[PDB]
Formats: sequence, C-alpha cells, structure tokens
Amino acid sequence: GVVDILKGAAKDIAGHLASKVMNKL
Repeated sequence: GVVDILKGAAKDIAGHLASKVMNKL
C-alpha cells in the first residue's frame, strides 16, 4: 500500500538528484 510506495519515494527523490546533473551536463 502506501507504506511500500514510500520506499519508491526515497528512490525517486534521491534518483532525482541524478536527473538534475543530466539537465546540467
């Protein structure tokens, strides 16, 4: 449920950092 999905959040928010670098270079 929401509990499990919460795990994907850390991956999304954290994974977002990587995407930020892509937009830069």
